[PDB]
Amino acid sequence: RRCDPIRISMCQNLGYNVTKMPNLVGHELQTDAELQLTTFTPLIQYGCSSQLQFFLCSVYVPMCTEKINIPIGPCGGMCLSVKRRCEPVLKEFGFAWPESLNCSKFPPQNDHNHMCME
Amino acid sequence: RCDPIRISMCQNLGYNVTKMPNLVGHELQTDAELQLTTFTPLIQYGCSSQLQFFLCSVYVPMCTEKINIPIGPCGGMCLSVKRRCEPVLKEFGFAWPESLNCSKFPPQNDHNHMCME
Amino acid sequence: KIEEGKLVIWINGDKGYNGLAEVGKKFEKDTGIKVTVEHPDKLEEKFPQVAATGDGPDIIFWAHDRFGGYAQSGLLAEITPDKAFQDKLYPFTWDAVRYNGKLIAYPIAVEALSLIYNKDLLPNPPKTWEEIPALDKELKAKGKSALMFNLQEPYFTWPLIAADGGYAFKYENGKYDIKDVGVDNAGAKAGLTFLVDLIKNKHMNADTDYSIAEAAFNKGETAMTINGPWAWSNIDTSKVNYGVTVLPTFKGQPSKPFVGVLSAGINAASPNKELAKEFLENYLLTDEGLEAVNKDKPLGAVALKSYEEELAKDPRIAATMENAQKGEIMPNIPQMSAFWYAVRTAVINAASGRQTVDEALKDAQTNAAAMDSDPRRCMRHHYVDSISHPLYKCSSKMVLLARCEGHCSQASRSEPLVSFSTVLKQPFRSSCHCCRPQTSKLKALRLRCSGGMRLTATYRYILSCHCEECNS
Amino acid sequence: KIEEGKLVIWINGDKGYNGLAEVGKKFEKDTGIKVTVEHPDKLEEKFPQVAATGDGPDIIFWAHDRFGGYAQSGLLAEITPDKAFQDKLYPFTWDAVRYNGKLIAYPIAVEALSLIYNKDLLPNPPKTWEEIPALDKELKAKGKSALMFNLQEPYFTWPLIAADGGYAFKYENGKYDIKDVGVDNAGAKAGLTFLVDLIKNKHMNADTDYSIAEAAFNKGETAMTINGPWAWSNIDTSKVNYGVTVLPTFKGQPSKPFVGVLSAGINAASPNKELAKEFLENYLLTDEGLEAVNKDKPLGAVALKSYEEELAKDPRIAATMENAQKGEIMPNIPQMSAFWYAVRTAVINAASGRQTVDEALKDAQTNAAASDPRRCMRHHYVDSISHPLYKCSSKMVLLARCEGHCSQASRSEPLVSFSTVLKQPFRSSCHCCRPQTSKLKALRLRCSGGMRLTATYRYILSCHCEECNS
Repeated sequence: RRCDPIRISMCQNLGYNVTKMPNLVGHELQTDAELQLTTFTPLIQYGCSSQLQFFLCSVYVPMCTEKINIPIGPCGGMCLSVKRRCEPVLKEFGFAWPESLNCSKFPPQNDHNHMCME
Repeated sequence: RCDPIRISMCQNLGYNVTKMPNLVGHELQTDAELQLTTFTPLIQYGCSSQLQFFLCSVYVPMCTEKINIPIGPCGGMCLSVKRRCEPVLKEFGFAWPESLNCSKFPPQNDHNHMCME
Repeated sequence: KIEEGKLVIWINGDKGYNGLAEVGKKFEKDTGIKVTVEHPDKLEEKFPQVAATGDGPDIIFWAHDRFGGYAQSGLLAEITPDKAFQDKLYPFTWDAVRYNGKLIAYPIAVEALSLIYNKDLLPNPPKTWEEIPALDKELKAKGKSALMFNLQEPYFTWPLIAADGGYAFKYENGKYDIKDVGVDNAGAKAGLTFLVDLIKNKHMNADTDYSIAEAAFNKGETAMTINGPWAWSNIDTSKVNYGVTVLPTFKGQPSKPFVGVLSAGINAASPNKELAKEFLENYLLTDEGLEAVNKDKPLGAVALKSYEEELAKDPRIAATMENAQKGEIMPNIPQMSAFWYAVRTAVINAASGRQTVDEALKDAQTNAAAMDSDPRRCMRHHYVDSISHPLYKCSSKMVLLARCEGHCSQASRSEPLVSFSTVLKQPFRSSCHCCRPQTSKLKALRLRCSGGMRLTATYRYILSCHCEECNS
Repeated sequence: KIEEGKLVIWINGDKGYNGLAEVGKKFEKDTGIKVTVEHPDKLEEKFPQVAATGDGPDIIFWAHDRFGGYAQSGLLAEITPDKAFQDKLYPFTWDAVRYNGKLIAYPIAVEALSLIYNKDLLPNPPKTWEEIPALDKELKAKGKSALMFNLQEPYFTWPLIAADGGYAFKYENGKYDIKDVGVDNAGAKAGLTFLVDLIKNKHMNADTDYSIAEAAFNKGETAMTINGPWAWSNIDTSKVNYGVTVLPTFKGQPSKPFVGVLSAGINAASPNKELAKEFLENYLLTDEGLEAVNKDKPLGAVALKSYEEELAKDPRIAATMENAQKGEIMPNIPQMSAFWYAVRTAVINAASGRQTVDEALKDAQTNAAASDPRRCMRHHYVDSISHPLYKCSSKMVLLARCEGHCSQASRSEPLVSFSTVLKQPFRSSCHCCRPQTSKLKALRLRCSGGMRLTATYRYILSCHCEECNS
């Protein structure tokens, strides 16, 4: 089976324009993902990390190719680089880093074995 | 200072400013456009690629706020256009007009004179 | 696994599900088509998943705000009620169930905040917000207060803000413009400023919540409050002689509470569209049908004019309908999620005095008001490619790559330089911006090539791109 | 000052203007709306000027290629013919009167090149281009030639070129894609190659023109030619028994001549749009209406199927329609101006043997581009030249500089490197606006307290987008 187009507005212009559900958080459709993604808009508009938007879009609406079965999300390298910058901003506005964006769940690096986006 | 180009076909060019009166004798741009549009068959035919620039350089010449005199085309351009377009005029019942006389324009963009190639 | 020749309806447990089955039995008693009503837990979570595969119910019952998301995925079917039937229901309820012009569900009920007041302490309620400050000082002499409600959540505080021309998103032509937010404008500005005045004038506490709001009114310690139909059951228990009326008018204009609309959509995967359509139109939406559901558990206000007029005899339901008609219908777009934290942040900061009114609303306009990114910019594009050496017959592996591409917004040029004697410079002084890597890191890959050696293949993985000069 | 409550129509003098007034009288004889048909000189020049101010006619008659220019200015109004009426005309004629989706005028007639053959010298004409070389050598024995026509102008030579898949601009969705020129592809490549073969095989002369083309066929010195309906009146006078038929098929495919379409559009300034609409639909476009116009002067082929089928009885008109249906509809865009000199340059150079077929068409592909306001173009400006250090009198001088955004997207693609030898990490591509051609200049400066030093600088003659690393 081939891949689908990205129906979400904020995650259209990225490095890719193709995605496959379900996503890495647990959403089965993109309409539900967008319902939860838009709550990150203050953190994006604030700009703790410049890569935040790409990181969020790589999770909630992950890259996919019809050459490979498994989807392509971000790495631990990206996650830790974003969490370092943005967790202090969340903590000061009364929020903690969510379980859904756990950097331990994602792989360490774009290995020969695994594969993810930096 | 100089004025902006109100003519439609001669807007997008190497320049965007002009000063009346022009080199043919027109005192206003409205009159220049009224006579420029008679060259539309020769443009549509496409005898010379530089034809439009040459016509726009005469009827609505380039001008600068740093110099008094206006800036028209050279004899080098005129002769290169006339060579190509006179045979097209002859076969459509026309000759090269006195208003576009290549002798009136200078030979090249010299130290003394100044014009667009 | 889909039902053909029978109906199966999903509705939440707190709704009158036994009452809907009464109508389901009447449909079986007439048509010879059995109707199975059922109430699963988290049906709004379930419905997208089951409908996407093709399974699920024929009809689905939920508030209208959620249906916009289902309609976008194409899980609901397009309904076709004639002009005659469209007149049966109120005009504003039809607007709540409309995605990109096409009608996607039938309205049923109408929920909205209403002004609940104490009849003993206050026989005649206030028509205006402006007179409440004056009313409170009179009740403070008696050891009471005028008005108390949940200031924390935006849902309860919004009616005052939206009165003078505030809005979440503009709904101009059966479509919600996401980049058209009205929290920063003078309408919303004046409402919140009046609300903040009440707080620092000691008519109201900034840190009042839903618990203290209800507890105050139930003990007769405040003359008024603001809450929906759901909280009537608690107020009945407190034995406070009470009445529900229209919300007060701020600066002449009416207060606009957010309006929920219990709706009933048909599934696209359902083969029983005709059967489902008649059940909703002919059987359910009638004075007999709605009474059957309302008797089990109350719907409150209803879309159908005929039965609503009968139910409006109870002044509480009539007050809910009047607040609904005047109120703002809640956006069904998913960008509404950002609205809640935005106003809740701005309200609490404006209430505590940590931030001013004008600053808080300007930050809400920035953080939760939709900018798109440009598709032709110089950005970092991603792709997959199988790496293999050209002159070596052996294996290969799938690897992720990243390349730069896009049109730089700077204009390239090349103006000629003047060279004098003893100063022979370049012929031209050019400028030109190319989309290129700003930051990159090394990569490598051992290649297990049988009948030879395992040699490594290196390439640079791009981390970021930027427009830089040609000569650099 | 527009006419209200009455009609006034403009149409060229060579058209059947008295015949159209007959239908104009019929509209007055039914409706009670007087219609004044008139034929001013250079009406296509007049129409933009008069319509721009608000004056002018209600209906306007001209070839469809010029309506694209009027439609861009917004001088023509949008017509609204129902599906029933759209079926009356041929489908391809509707495509000729369409600017940016909106229909701007009603089609009337159809002009297109057709194969004229000499019945005496050749009773049955050739269906294929490839057999002409063989036919010519048989006629050269009898002191004649097979085919002769105007090789100079592209209009006459294009049908052969466009046969195997050549085209000026691709017209896919009621719109001409300007950046989609089909002069360089293999379709146009093979046609011009076959044309050049005919020239150097002495079947045809490179320097043949319209004068020699007609003069040859009229005196019975050539068996065939290629020309429109306009030249029939002359051939009738020559008393050469002739016939007009379908154009020959190159490599199986049909030859695609440019098709003109006499069209009738409504002025935007007109308040009588509905009145004008009825006249064109109900009164004019009927077997009675078009016959009244055709009787005065012939339209040849027509868009309306009913009358066309009657006119097709004459095999000449039927041949024009067959060539028109198969033919390429002529672009109404003003970017078409560049196409004409491009192909006319490529054809003459390929015919004379001055340039090859592949090179000539590649240059035509490039030069046709020649219009965007942000493109890499040659800007002119003035600057006073003065010597650094040595204080000297300055002179005001013209310069030319390149500036603009190249339309190609710049990239930087990663390279795979095995050996530890000094390699580039990235293989990038990026186009910069730079000077293509320039010439040297000089300028003496009258420096008192020293000597007259000269200042050198290059005057730019043309710009073009080229690679960053070049």
